[PDB]
Amino acid sequence: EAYSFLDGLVLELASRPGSLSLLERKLVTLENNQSLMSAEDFKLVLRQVGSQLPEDGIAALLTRYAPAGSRPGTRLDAAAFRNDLRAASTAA
Amino acid sequence: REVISIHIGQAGIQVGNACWELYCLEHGIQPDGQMPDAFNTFFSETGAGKHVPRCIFLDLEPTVVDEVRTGTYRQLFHPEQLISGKEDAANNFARGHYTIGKEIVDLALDRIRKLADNCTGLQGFLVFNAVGGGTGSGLGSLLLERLSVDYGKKSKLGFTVYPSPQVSTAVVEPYNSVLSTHSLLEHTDVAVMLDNEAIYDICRRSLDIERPTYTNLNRLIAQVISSLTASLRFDGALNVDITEFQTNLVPYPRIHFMLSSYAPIISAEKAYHEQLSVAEITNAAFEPASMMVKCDPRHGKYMACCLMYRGDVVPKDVNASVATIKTKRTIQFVDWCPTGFKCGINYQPPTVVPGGDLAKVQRAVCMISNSTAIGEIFSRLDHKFDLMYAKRAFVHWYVGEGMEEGEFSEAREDLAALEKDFEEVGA
Amino acid sequence: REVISIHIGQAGIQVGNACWELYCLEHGIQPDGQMPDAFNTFFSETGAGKHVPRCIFLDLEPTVVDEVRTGTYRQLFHPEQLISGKEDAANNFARGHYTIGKEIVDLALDRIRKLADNCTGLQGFLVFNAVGGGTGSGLGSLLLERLSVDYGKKSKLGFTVYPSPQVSTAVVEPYNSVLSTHSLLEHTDVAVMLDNEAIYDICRRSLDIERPTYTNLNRLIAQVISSLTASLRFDGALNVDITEFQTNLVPYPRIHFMLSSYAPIISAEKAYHEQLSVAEITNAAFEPASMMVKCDPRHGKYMACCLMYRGDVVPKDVNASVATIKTKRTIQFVDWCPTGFKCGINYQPPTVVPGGDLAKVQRAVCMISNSTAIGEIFSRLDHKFDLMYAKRAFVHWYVGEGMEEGEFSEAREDLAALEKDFEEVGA
Amino acid sequence: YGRADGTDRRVQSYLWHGRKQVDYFVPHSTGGPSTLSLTARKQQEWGTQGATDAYLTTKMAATQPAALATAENPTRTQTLRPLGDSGLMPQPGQKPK
Amino acid sequence: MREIVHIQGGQCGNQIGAKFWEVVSDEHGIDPTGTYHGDSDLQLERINVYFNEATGGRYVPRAILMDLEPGTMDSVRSGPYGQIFRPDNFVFGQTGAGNNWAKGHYTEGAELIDSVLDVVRKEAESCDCLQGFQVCHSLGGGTGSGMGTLLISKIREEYPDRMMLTFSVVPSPKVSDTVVEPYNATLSVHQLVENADECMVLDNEALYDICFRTLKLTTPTFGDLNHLISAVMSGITCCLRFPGQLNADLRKLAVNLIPFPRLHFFMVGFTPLTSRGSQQYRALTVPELTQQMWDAKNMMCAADPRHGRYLTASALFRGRMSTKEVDEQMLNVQNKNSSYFVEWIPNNVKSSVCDIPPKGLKMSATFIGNSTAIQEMFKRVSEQFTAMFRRKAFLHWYTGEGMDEMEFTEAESNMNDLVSEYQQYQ
Amino acid sequence: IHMTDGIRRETMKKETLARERSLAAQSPYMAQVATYRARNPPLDH
Ligand SMILES: Nc1nc2c(ncn2[C@@H]2O[C@H](COP(=O)(O)OP(=O)(O)OP(=O)(O)O)[C@@H](O)[C@H]2O)c(=O)[nH]1
Ligand SMILES: Nc1nc2c(ncn2[C@@H]2O[C@H](COP(=O)(O)OP(=O)(O)OP(=O)(O)O)[C@@H](O)[C@H]2O)c(=O)[nH]1
Ligand SMILES: Nc1nc2c(ncn2[C@@H]2O[C@H](COP(=O)(O)OP(=O)(O)O)[C@@H](O)[C@H]2O)c(=O)[nH]1
Ligand SMILES: [Mg+2]
Ligand SMILES: [Mg+2]
Repeated sequence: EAYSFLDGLVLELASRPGSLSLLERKLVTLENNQSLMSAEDFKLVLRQVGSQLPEDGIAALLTRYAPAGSRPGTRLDAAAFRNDLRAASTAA
Repeated sequence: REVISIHIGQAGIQVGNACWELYCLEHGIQPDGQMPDAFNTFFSETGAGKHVPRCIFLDLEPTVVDEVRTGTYRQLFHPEQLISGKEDAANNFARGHYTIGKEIVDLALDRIRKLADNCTGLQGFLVFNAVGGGTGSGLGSLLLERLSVDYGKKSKLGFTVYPSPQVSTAVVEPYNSVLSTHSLLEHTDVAVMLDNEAIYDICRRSLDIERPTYTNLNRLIAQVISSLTASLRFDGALNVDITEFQTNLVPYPRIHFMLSSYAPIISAEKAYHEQLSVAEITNAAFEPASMMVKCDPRHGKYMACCLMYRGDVVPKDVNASVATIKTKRTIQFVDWCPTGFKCGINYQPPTVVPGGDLAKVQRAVCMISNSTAIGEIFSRLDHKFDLMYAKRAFVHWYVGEGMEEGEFSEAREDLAALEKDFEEVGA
Repeated sequence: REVISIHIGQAGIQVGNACWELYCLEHGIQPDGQMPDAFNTFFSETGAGKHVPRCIFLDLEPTVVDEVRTGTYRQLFHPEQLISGKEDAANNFARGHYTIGKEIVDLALDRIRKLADNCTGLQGFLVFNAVGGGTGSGLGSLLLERLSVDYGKKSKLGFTVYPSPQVSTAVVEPYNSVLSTHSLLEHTDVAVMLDNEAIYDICRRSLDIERPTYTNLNRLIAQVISSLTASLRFDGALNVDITEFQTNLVPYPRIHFMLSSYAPIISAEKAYHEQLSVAEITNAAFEPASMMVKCDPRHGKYMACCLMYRGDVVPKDVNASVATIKTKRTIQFVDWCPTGFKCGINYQPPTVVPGGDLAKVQRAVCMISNSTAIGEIFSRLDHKFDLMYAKRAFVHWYVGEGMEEGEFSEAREDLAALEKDFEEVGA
Repeated sequence: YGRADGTDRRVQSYLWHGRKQVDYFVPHSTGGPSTLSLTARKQQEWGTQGATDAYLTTKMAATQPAALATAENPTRTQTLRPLGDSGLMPQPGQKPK
Repeated sequence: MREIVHIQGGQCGNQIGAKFWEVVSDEHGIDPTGTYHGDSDLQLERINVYFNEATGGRYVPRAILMDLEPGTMDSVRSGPYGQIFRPDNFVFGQTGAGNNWAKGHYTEGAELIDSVLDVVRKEAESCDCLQGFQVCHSLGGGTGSGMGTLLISKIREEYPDRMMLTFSVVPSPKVSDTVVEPYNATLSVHQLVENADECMVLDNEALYDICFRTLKLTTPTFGDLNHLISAVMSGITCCLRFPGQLNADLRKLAVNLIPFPRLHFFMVGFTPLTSRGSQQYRALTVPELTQQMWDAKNMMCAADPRHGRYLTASALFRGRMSTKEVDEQMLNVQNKNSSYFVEWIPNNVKSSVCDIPPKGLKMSATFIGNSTAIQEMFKRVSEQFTAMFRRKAFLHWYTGEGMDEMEFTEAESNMNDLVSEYQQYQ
Repeated sequence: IHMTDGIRRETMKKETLARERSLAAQSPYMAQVATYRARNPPLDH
């Protein structure tokens, strides 16, 4: 269940208000030429923004937002994940 | 007080890739570029919420620079700063000094001022290069020449990498080193020598990593650089800035070559057992088993010394230990220097890189001395330069680039005059 | 006030293996190196919550050394204070004195210098070796010789493991023993012999252990060493330092060989049995059934005695007991030392190790005396040296390593001279 | 010396005697991590030998774990000032800005 | 009334001045916020000698802090009693000399001394009757020694009649920080002998010595050394600040210790100095102050007086004391070792008594001995300067600036004739 | 000079340690003093 993790994440970033707009700056800059981010990179970005989420939860988010045709947890679709995160941001 | 660092060559930007990793970890900067005043000497506060270093990497092969562009610090370095040519110099002073530099050097020094203009209290430039390579030697000398013309009075610190005596990665590096040092004499203000066997011996003996790569070499070289700029960055009880070198370490304007050393180079477990005190690390920074250049100061006489201290140190014991050294007779200072020491104390302890091999230490020493064992280094390199040159080996490469035998002869005799100079002072 | 201890050979470091377990128990130091000023003479404090002994184990075979390195005492010992070669000396004095000694002794001498500098009030050295082997005898004597030329004036308390007359675990041990003592004369200031058959008889007679091993020997030897350094460690009513063995027990520059004894050697149940007081333990410390070296003092005459007392002892009864001894005519003194007794009293009772065969005792006595039955010992060993030497047996081994016939002949006649000296002083 | 057996009875108890009185209680094997540390280490090594990624340049293979590890628990080593043996406190000589 | 304005040069000067103003503010009871909080009305009557009333009991010191590197400035502002200095008095360059006397005296002076002269002239002409200037600086660094020397010269040419103190520390071969110590010390001293009124010589080697023997501290940081020099400075100008049975101003001390206009290099001691462990087991009598004051290991210079002669001497006392015991102890120490005093001057000891002790104490003292053992220190420096200048070490950094060789020759010449005249009167 | 420096530290440690030990020892000694003082009653004049 990755949607619950995304909701918990947007609620966590509701506090320390600078940390939300900082994260979308991360997914754009640390992006690949294609909108793909490595699993290590995604975990590093979450920790750098200071969000602490269980490693199993990080895996769930990666599986939900994984790029098509890749290994199950190897990469992540930054553009899809960001466009999905904007929705929970504006809903919260 | 701000200082900008330029890196020439494939070794240069790998040294930079370690130094700037250390700086960011020291000031808590994320690899994205922003923190979650003391940093002002290296990072500018761009725009809003973003620190971009005061550095220019420049190289002629695009491979290693593009690796920097795709590494971990993709955003931690300004895009324009990382210059890169289209084809390398390929172990050739002449090819790197007359063919490709005339295109890339004008853009480079146009971009360094666009950095010095942003600066206000520029302490100096400091260069990183290996003279064994092609672009490190040739283009490096071409840049240093036009730097001296453009600024002149500003200090240009130098941390160079000479070829090691027996372990070597090239063949024409004697020619490259010689034709580089003819300009390294009268263009750089202070020049610090860095050989690789000495660093290999340190990592094999002290840190007991049996298979070190260049990364560990670059790591502890960055420890040295960080420890001698820490007086600008952090605050101590007796601080020395970048100007003090050219005052207290160069007795004659043509003698600026300084052996470096570091202690304690200690692994994780040996930290727990050795009770690190100021006395024994002041001893440890003096043995030939712990220097950054494979030479022996037992053969030489110290013309001056500088001692950078970091961490939990009081001026009392450092003055006590420096007294014991001054009274010991295993090593011998030159007669004309009555007070051949200069101490500098800083409180910020040296940080560790996770995954690195050094441990969390309370105190450290970075020694930078001037001696005559370097006059031994240049002679040992000159011997094997004239060995090749007697048969005119590889010469057709340089003459094919367009050069002649004149600069060969004049560089040879320039080194000879330097040996005469070193044997003189050492009297 | 501090003292450092070195252990040479296979026997040396097994003994110190007991000795350092005892020290950790006495000062309450866990085998991981921290407590849960009286320890200052053995364990230095490193940083915060650590203790690291002043000792060096050394051996050429790494097998028993890294057995220590993989034991429970991994964190306690400094990683580099366990020196280990690569290959054994193999019961060969010349092999252990010239072939491998020349490369191991310089490393051990630098390390000992580091320990000395980290020391402040150095009392002296005390060594632990067996002369029957090659590593302990050969580079032992080599290190003793180089320690004498380095410090010299500092006393060297040497506890050496001599071979038993009939019980023996080697064949060329006479050649090794004579070649070892030949330098043990003029380099050890105070040398205490420790045999093996004597302790076998002790462990069979009083502790009634019917099948003892080396660990029993080492544990009670450790009890003896701790009993004679207890005066330095703890406060007593009348404490003697390590300097007074040098004075009170050595009447001539070449008569330094002592018979050690220790009482009461009593197991657990016999402690309930026996009523321990000072008169009987002073009596028990004199009959040959409680000496640590197999010889008969009835055949010889005493020169000088020293007695450590630990625990609830008043000077009164000990004076009464020695008074009863001097008036007893079973044992006889020499005419050139009418006051041939030395006393020392420390307050703390000796501690017990879990699993040891020694019971918790109120008071103990360690006697270190000199006699001429030792002159009988060297003759008994000398005769069995000549028996092999006449036929030139096993000589090709030593001369193959690099020595010649001169050393055999001169060591033989030097023990002849020592024989004549004991015979002369005995008159 | 390591007291591998839990109950530390005696030195000679571990030796083999003729008598069953003691032969029953002589221990045969000492099982624990205190022994198995070496196989733990070398099995970790054999595992990392078996599982390897081909496309990991050394330069970037070194940095990535470091950048993660410092991100995990970010502590900035603050300037430690040695407390002088007095009521006075150091008040250092310089200050950056 | 009589006004003392303060001048600090260099990092040593700033940190000494920081502890000095901390102690004086403690004496007059003014809090680190700047307001009076004392009890006795003795502290109100003589704070115009050091402070200036701003408003509502705000007394700001009359000090001029001068340096070339912001590290000293921020360290001053950060510490306690740091928010009491006026920021206008923080005249302060930006490039920094850095152990170069020539930079401190020719290049950076040209653009700094105009601003310092503006501040100090405003600070002097602000008060009516100047007693004199006070200068504390170092002789090792550049902006302390070089700029301080230039300021001393310009002041003595501007305000000639006023008094002038100079507390200078001299780097010793035992405690030797920098390399160009002689090249700085000799040139500075060559100027101090013609311009400064009197100079009192400190030395860090002697201070570390005293903090080891007497105070028995284990880790003597610079704070403790600054604490000792501050106790000296307070004990010197105590008589102006508090009434006594026998007053003594700075000019009174100068006329009673300077018999010849070129012999103005004193040595200093301080008493009582006892460790806190030995603080219970001591008596407090004038004998107990004199036996420790006249002790040779108590001097704040690296000059053993038992290797020379006391030309003149002086002793300032603090606390309600008996003048009879003061004078008889002075007589006893004067008549016992009659060989250590010069002959052609009887009654070599000037004495003074002030009835206010330093806070936390009952009875203290200060000593100023104009001896001929100070030429031991000057030879110990001039021999190293000859060792370098015989051979043009580091000379290029001074020649390529405007300074030439004859400055070094005349500096050597004045060094030699000064030690010659001190040796003559021995 | 390293010896002369470490001497100071060891002396300081042992000095303060002696203070602690003696402070502890004083109270039982004073107790015995009180006990044997109780035996002697002063006289009445
Ligand atoms: N100490 C050290 N030396 C290095 C390092 N990387 C390269 N070198 C040295 O660099 C020297 C040759 O120069 P390179 O940097 O390899 O190549 P270059 O300087 O770009 O010259 P070209 O190959 O012609 O472009 C060799 O002697 C190497 O030992 C490094 O990371 N550390
Ligand atoms: N008492 C006692 N003696 C021992 C012990 N270990 C060895 N020895 C004696 O040591 C003598 C032989 O020397 P070893 O210690 O075995 O070997 P070595 O002296 O190091 O010489 P190498 O074998 O060449 O290394 C034997 O006769 C034993 O009696 C011990 O633990 N206790
Ligand atoms: N007593 C004392 N001496 C100091 C202090 N700071 C530096 N020194 C000494 O002064 C010398 C260096 O002078 P420096 O501070 O560099 O002078 P500046 O560069 O002109 O400010 C060194 O030998 C130090 O030992 C201090 O706070 N107190
Ligand atoms: Mg290259
Ligand atoms: Mg052996």
